[PDB]
Amino acid sequence: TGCDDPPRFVSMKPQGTLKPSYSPGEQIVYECRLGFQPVTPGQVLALVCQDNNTWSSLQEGCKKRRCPTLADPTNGQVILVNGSTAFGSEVHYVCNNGYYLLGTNISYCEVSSGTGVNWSDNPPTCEKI
Amino acid sequence: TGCDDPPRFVSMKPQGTLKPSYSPGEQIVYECRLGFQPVTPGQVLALVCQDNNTWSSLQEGCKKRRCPTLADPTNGQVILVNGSTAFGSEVHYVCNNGYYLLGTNISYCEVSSGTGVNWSDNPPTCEKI
Ligand SMILES: *[C@@H]1O[C@H](CO)[C@@H](O[C@@H]2O[C@H](CO)[C@@H](O[C@@H]3O[C@H](CO)[C@@H](O)[C@H](O)[C@@H]3O)[C@H](O)[C@H]2NC(C)=O)[C@H](O)[C@H]1NC(C)=O
Ligand SMILES: *[C@@H]1O[C@H](CO)[C@@H](O[C@@H]2O[C@H](CO)[C@@H](O)[C@H](O)[C@H]2NC(C)=O)[C@H](O)[C@H]1NC(C)=O
Ligand SMILES: *[C@@H]1O[C@H](CO)[C@@H](O[C@@H]2O[C@H](CO)[C@@H](O)[C@H](O)[C@H]2NC(C)=O)[C@H](O)[C@H]1NC(C)=O
Ligand SMILES: *[C@@H]1O[C@H](CO)[C@@H](O)[C@H](O)[C@H]1NC(C)=O
Ligand SMILES: [Cl-]
Ligand SMILES: [Cl-]
Repeated sequence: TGCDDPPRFVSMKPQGTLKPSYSPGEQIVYECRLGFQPVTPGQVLALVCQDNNTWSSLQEGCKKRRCPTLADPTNGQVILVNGSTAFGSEVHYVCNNGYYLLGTNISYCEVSSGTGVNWSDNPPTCEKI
Repeated sequence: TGCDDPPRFVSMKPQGTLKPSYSPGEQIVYECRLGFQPVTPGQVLALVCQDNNTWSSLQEGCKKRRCPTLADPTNGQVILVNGSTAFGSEVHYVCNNGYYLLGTNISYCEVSSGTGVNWSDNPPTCEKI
């Protein structure tokens, strides 16, 4: 009879398109989601439909990427409102009294190319008034 | 003779309605599309039919707005399937085993007001079974 629905993972997704049923011996190859990277590069991540008609056990193979850390602009400050620079986080820029924020005040950690995250915007500056 | 077809832009559209033909000296003012915002606010964006009957050079002036970042619901997870919270992306909500999803499982980053994007739905929760 075989294996039906593959489990959903935190950090991975099926590499290709899933079919309705799987028979013993067939495998689904997984790959990191957007914004995640391999825990151990080169490691092949796969589920196998087994003879006892179960899905085999697959350890989570990927981890959330991080954007580069960010310095305070001169005469102002960057706030890691989400507690980190992990993918899917944002940062808030503010300026000190007497200064005016020139540029973007919120920046987002996003996928830049297939491999890599980056901040959506450059840092602003704090200009004197 | 004059200038005929103004180029269509990635991030901008003409502010008003276009006429069949333009003469040298006339200008078409551009504005951000729905779901975009100025790259450098204040900067006036316009094409001008020049005297050499060409359209002037206009850099792309706007950039895709972003929706606010999203936290994983307790006992579950939000998946930025498109790699960002940019206008016109979606996120998927999933719950851990033992938990069911109470609410909407897909949220879309949409235009909310003239200036503004927001998610189409509030986050669901994950409740025990
Ligand atoms: C954001 O990511 C979502 C999820 O991956 C994208 O939507 C998905 O788009 C794929 C195509 O890339 C759709 O696949 C299609 O499946 C149908 C049958 O399901 C098939 O007839 C087609 O030939 C095609 O293979 C998929 O259904 C769709 N999934 C969902 C949940 O909407 C979306 O395109 C991405 N958005 C942006 C802005 O990049
Ligand atoms: C289905 O068969 C597989 C064997 O291919 C079982 O996996 C093994 O299970 C034992 C006991 O749980 C472990 O000590 C081994 O390390 C497992 N091997 C592998 C490769 O995973 C699996 O438990 C079986 N499942 C059911 C429901 O019968
Ligand atoms: C990162 O932190 C921001 C700021 O606290 C979170 O965005 C706020 O979320 C609250 C609800 O928790 C909303 O009421 C606000 O509208 C959001 N603020 C802004 C400026 O949009 C965001 O959810 C957090 N992101 C992650 C990934 O945890
Ligand atoms: C047209 O004239 C402008 C100067 O107003 C010049 O910058 C542009 O390169 C010219 N282009 C052509 C095709 O003649
Ligand atoms: Cl810091
Ligand atoms: Cl996240």
